[PDB]
Amino acid sequence: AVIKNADMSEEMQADAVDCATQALEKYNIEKDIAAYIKKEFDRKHNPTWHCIVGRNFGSYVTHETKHFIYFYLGQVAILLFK
Amino acid sequence: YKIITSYMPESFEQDAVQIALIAVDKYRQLKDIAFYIKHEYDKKYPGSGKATEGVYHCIVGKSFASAVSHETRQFIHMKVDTYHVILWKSK
Repeated sequence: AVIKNADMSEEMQADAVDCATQALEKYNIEKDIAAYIKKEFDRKHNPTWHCIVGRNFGSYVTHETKHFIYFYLGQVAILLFK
Repeated sequence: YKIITSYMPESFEQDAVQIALIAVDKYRQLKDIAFYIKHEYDKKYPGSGKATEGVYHCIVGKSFASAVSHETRQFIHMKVDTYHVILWKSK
C-alpha cells in the first residue's frame, strides 16, 4: 500500500494500510472492497470514520478531527478521514 | 445534467442541482469543481453550530464507488456532464 499525503492518526492509518489486504483478498469489486474494508475498520478502530476507496474521483472538503490522508495501494487508492 | 440518487428535501435537492449545474458550467477540474461545490452549497444550508455535527462531501470524477449508512435523508449523489458527483452529510 502507498500514500499521497497524510495528517491522521498514523497508528490507525498504518494499521489499516496493511489490514485492508484482508478485504482486498476477501472482496472482489471496488464497491464491495471498500465496504469490506470500512466495516473492518469500523469494528476495529471506532464507530466514527469515513473512507472512499478506488480511483478516478476527486475531493476537496473539510476533514474530521484527527484523520486525513490519501493512502493508496497499487493505484487503487483510499481517501481516509475520521 | 442528470441525477442518479438523492435522499433529501426536494427544494434542497433542486437548489443543489442548480448550484452544481452552475459550478460544473463554471469550474474545470475535479478539485476545482469539488471546492466550488463544497463552498457554495454551505450558504443555502443553515449551518447549525449546535451539538449536531455535519459536513459536505465532494466526489467529482469518472468512476469510484461507495456504499455507506450515511445521514438519514441527507445525501445526494448524482452523475452529470460525464462526471459523477457525490455529496453527503458527515455521519
